[PDB]
Amino acid sequence: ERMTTQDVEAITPQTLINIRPVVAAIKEFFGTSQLSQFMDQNNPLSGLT
Amino acid sequence: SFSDPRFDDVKAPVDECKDKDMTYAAPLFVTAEFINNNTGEIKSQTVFM
Amino acid sequence: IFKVGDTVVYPHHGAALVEAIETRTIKGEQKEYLVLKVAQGDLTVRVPAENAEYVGVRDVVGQEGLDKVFQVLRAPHTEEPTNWSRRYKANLEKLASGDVNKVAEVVRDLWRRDQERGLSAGEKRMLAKARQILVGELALAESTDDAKAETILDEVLAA
Repeated sequence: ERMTTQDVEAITPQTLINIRPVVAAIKEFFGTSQLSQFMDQNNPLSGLT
Repeated sequence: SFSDPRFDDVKAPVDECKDKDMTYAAPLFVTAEFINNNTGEIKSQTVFM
Repeated sequence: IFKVGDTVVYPHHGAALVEAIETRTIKGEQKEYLVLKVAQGDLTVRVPAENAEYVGVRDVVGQEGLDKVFQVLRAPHTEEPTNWSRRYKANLEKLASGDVNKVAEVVRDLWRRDQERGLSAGEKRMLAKARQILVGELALAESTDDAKAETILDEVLAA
């Protein structure tokens, strides 16, 4: 998107890169996911299980 | 272009994270590189990812 | 033209340093690809020697340009109509052009304005951004301190 809308010979990858969807994707995966569960630890066998 | 995925240190120890409810993590530094084909440069920043 | 360690001004990032010249190649010709690095954006930029004036990278402005922008100062009588949005677009186009005298004229126009009225949010951001890059340019033109150039400002900013 901003490869064209921004001006030429003034931009920099600091201006190009927005890290917010990536860090939002990571935070969304470690939370609120089917696969990310609590560590079921009432005993270390259930931890290892 | 991107290059060099490197990690930093962690921002807090484990027990301090678990007490003060901060997530245990470490930052990402990625060496990006922008090239204009029309005139020819490299733009090597170290992006905090 | 250029040598090692030259304090050289790069559009639009201002003054900077060169470290060396890579003799890397394309199509087997090892051109004089100079490496240039800044302290503002904290990055390194490889530059070929040929397109230096094409991109407009440029040696530092001397006391002649310092006296030129001081001659620009204390002569702010200019007319802008009610289309101050067109004024914002106009000096935005200025800031895109990056001429030193024009950047000086616009920051002294905004000094005239907040000296009279006060500006809006993006207007003050415009003033602060163009002011900081202009004063960085001046403070490395004289090769002195940033705050020392800021002391020069208040005695040349409408004094």
